[PDB]
Amino acid sequence: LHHAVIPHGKGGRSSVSGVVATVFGATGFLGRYVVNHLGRMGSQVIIPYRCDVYDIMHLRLMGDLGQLTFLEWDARDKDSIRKAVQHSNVVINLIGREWETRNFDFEDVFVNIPRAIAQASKEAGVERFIHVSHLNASMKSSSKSLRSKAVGEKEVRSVFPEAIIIRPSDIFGREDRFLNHFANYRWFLAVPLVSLGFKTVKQPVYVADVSKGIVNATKDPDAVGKTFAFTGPNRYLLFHLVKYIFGMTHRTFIPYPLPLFVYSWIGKLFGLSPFEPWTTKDKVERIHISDVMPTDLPGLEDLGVQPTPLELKSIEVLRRHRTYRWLSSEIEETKPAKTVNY
Amino acid sequence: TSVKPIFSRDLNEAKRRVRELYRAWYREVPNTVHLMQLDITVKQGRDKVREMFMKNAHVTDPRVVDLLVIKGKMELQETIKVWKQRTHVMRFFHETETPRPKDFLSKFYMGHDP
Amino acid sequence: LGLREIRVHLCQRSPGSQGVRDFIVQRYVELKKAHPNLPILIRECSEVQPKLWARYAFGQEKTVSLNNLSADEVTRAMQNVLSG
Amino acid sequence: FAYDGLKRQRLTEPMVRNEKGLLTYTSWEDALSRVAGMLQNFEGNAVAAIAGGLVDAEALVALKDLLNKVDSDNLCTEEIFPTEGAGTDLRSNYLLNTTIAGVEEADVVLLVGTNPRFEAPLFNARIRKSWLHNDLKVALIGSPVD
Amino acid sequence: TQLITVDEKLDITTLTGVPEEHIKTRKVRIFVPARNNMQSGVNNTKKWKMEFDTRERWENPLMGWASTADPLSNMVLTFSAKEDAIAFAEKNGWSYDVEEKKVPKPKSKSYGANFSWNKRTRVSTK
Amino acid sequence: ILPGAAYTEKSATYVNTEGRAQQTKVAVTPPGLAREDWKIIRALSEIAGITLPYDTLDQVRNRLEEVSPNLVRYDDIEETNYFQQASELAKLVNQEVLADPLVPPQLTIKDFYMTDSISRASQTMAKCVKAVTEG
Amino acid sequence: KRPTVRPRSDVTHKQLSAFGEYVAEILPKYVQQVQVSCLDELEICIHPDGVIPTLTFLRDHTNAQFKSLADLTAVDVPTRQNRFEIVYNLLSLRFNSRIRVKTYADELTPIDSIVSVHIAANWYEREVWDMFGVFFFNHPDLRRILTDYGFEGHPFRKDFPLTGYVELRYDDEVKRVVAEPVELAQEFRKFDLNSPWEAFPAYRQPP
Amino acid sequence: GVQVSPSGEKITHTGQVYDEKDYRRVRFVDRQKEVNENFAIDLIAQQPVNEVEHRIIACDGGGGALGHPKVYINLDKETKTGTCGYCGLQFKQHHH
Ligand SMILES: NC(=O)C1=CN([C@@H]2O[C@H](COP(=O)(O)OP(=O)(O)OC[C@H]3O[C@@H](n4cnc5c(N)ncnc54)[C@H](OP(=O)(O)O)[C@@H]3O)[C@@H](O)[C@H]2O)C=CC1
Ligand SMILES: [Zn+2]
Repeated sequence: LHHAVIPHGKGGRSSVSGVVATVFGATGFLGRYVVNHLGRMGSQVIIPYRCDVYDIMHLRLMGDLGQLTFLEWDARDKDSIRKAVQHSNVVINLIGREWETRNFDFEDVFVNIPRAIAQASKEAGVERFIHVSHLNASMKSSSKSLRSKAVGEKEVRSVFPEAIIIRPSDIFGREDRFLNHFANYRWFLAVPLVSLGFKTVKQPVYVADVSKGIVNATKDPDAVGKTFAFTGPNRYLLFHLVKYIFGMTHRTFIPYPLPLFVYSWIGKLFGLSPFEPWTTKDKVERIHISDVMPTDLPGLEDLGVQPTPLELKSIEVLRRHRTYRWLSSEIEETKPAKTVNY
Repeated sequence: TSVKPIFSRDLNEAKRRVRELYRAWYREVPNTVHLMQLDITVKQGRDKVREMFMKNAHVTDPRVVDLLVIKGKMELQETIKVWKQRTHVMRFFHETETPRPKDFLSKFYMGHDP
Repeated sequence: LGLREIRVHLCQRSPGSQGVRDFIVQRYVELKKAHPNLPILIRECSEVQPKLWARYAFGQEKTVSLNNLSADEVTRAMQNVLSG
Repeated sequence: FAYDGLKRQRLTEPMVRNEKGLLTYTSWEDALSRVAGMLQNFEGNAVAAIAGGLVDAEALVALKDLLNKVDSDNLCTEEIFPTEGAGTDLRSNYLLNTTIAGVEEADVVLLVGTNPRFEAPLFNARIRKSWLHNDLKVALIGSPVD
Repeated sequence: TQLITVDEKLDITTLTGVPEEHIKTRKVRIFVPARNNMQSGVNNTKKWKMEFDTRERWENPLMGWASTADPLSNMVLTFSAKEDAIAFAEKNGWSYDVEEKKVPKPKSKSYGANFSWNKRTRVSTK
Repeated sequence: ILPGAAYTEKSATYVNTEGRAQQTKVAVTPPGLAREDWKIIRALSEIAGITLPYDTLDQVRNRLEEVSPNLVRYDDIEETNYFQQASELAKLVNQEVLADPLVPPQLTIKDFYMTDSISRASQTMAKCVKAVTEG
Repeated sequence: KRPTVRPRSDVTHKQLSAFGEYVAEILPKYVQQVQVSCLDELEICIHPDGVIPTLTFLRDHTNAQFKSLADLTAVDVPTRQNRFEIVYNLLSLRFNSRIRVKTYADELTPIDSIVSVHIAANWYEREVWDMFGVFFFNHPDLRRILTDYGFEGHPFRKDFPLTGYVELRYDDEVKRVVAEPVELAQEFRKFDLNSPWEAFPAYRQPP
Repeated sequence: GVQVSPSGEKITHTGQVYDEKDYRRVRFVDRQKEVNENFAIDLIAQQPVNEVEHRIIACDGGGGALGHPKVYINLDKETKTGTCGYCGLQFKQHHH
């Protein structure tokens, strides 16, 4: 270890961790938690951003002086990546997107960009490269995002064979697109589900556990070159999950069945939004795709994390949707969701 | 061996006071998880009350016990009234403090601290 | 058995340890002639209760007090240690 | 003035040999695991330790207890003291029983195989103080020095 | 309000807000600070001091300053006697290793010794 | 290689030619990942099937008291009065001196500045030797 | 006459000494070690059982109308077994004179409140409690005054570190302000500044 | 002068520069490293020796109360030159 990387201190905001990370995608739902957990134990975080400097403020405070170093980059410009990974010992590609744009395709974000980042990280002397694929990812899935993600992790491993690949499930938090989505269906007065939610399984995990797992894989020497499956402890059926949601939200739950060949058309329409669409055909298909069973893959308890069940961390997400009549309602008033094995 | 007593001339009356205080806290927890909109259950709060109480179970001087009860009543006042926000209440749970292990060997691997 | 060391603790000016000093001056010489390659350590200190630590193989130590004895009890305890 | 050495040629990280036989940097876990394996596969009279001079009693006693628990008693120093006779069984045989302040009460001092000047100056300084004030008479069996 | 029979050792830890860490894992030092040999003044060798164990200090990467996670790194208390310091330490629940006071020994001194007929005190440097 | 600590970096008992146990105190912490020596050895034991009882320093010093209680009486010197017996015993070895003129290793000051590693790693002591040898 | 030194009048010394004799012989049950300073200031030290009687006498008595409580302080001296030196500085508008009354307390040795005498002491006694840990009796509302709402410790105690034991920040994970153990980027630098040469031989402490 | 290192970083008048493998050079990415190009050592070397006809000369710097405390410098050693301790001006005994 270089004399400036030896860890010193007790693991506080002003300590040293020995970690010099370059986090691609820090301006997202998960990147902010990752950067918080990194700057919390005194590590250097290099945060390349394409967005406006006004959208990195919430990050500017989650690290001591000099621990956060921001940079302007572009996915197409390869030098923008070399300059970022030029001094790191870790790289964390969280780049992703739940919809395609005028200028970017699922392929572009899930295959090429990770592949270039990995080429540069390898050529630059990086020791670790953490990639975040999906749990349900496969070259044989109906959704295009999952096919692209599987191809992308294949390429990342063909360019960086020691790349830690992390495969989480539908993540839930405050700024998420899963519980807030299943809560905001209410604006349409009813919940359209395929097969009435049955036949579908969801094993969701809290984002803080995922960030802890990433930050611990940063410095866990038994994790190099391994795949992980970050999944929650309990499996649910989409029906009972959404019912528990509307219970915490205390809204009226009117579920009706809906075949997928019209729900996907609905999703296309909604996706035509030139802004951030409220839903998409790919987000639809990603829903209603059952959740793979652990199938021997390592996990959070092997990284050093005890998963947090949804029944403890749902209200801090779903109290924002309640009305004045139900705000103060406690957690125990809501009947928990049925758990399954399948 | 002879000193002035604050309130209790023996440990049993101090224990009576401690029990009164435990009852007050046990009865208050629900009202303040409702009011402060805390994102915890009512059982976690009472477990935390019991833990903070046991934190000072080893005392035997009635004067230390009387002062601890005074401080606990001060805090219970600050909480019954909403002078303190959910921040100060959740300070008790230390949700962010990375828990230092009691394993000699881990303490050895990270740092020179005993 | 597997005996490795004998280390004697005692005081320099105290009654209780009076039996160990007489024992030493009269018989440590002969005993250390008999067993020449066996450490028999005497570390006399101040205001220390006298003891006899016999440590056998694989770091396992014994301890039998010697407070307010004669030299003969000391001899018998030491030979009991030696023999085992 | 030799505190400038604590800022140079220092061991700051556990090292270990690689396949090529070169010293590389590694962790505490790895090196201690290697050493613990090697220690597990050995027993008495095949293990041994050596102290160097700047060592502390705590490390000495801990290493002695360890080696004892693996049955070894070959614990040795680098400095040669004769065990022929009473050896270390008696402190009178390897101490300065006439403590340094005893040179002030003495009338005659005899130096054998010492250059206390370069070897323990403050002792030589005390001998000179006595030579000055208390008319101490010194003698020396050894090579002639100042 | 008459007197009470406590009959135990004082303990103030629970009233000082001091964490378990900085009470169990702390070794106090009680001593009379030694005279600084760059000076012949003896006025700081009178009052007993209480100093805590030293802990880590690591350079800050940004500037290069010394950092600490030790609040008591610069804690120093002043007492008039040894028993007072021992009592304060016991009370607050700390562990202490005391160090007796070092007084110089009285020394015979004569200006005539520098001028002698037969002794070695005779100096050649007036 | 297990990097240990120096005397300015740890608390330790050192005994002098008289038997006066004297304790060092911590002024600095060891550099990088360097550590106290007994700490290293206790961790080594725990990693092996062995495990030494003491997890702290007071326990190590209780062990010291067990082995030899002269190592804890700080700043004190314990009288020892058993030379007669050692001499009676040592009057029985059949070895004779060699008649070689016994001379010390430090015969001048240029053989004084560098004797241990802390000294051989000092540029200042090298300046000193280079001054003395030159003139 | 000298322009740098401070003009000194003994008349005030005499006045305050006579009044101190007055107080001492009119309240023997409580008074200890009356004294007056080179600068003209009267200091009456007492047993804490005498707090309320002394202050009430000095407020209500005719030749002593100290009915304005200027300040109320404490002073930690860890050496003595009773650390806290509670101080009552007072003022007489009728005589244009001041006076200071002192007691002593301990961590586990509380005293009586004087809000029955001077209502100005409510907040001052709350401050003493919050800062040093001294508990007062028969206080209407004794709580914290200056410290945070969940603060552990009494910061003005000499044994309390200047920088404290905890430190606050904002955590996006929980979306709250949290308290973490202290960790500084630059450690406070302790300067040993006391000169080793006796400076005032009038205060020399004989061994 | 301001010499560069194998990494391009400039070496300050203190001899400081980050090693090529040091991660602490990200702070200078898309930014610059502030150095002072006017090294005072070279400058004070560029100044000449002020001769004098007296064995003991004083130096207040310049401006009187705008310089440094007045020190007196001996100039007996004709091989050496006396250097003020505050400024770096050199003086030499003209007649030796
Ligand atoms: N439900 C979830 O959140 C799940 C997440 N994951 C994985 O986690 C990762 C992040 O999830 P999340 O953080 O929620 O995604 P977000 O949309 O919340 O943020 C993703 C990041 O991707 C960056 N990004 C996307 N496209 C580009 C681009 N073309 N050029 C530059 N930056 C780009 C964005 O930067 P900006 O916003 O500034 O453009 C943003 O910071 C994704 O890779 C996803 O596959 C896995 C399973 C489920
Ligand atoms: Zn000048």
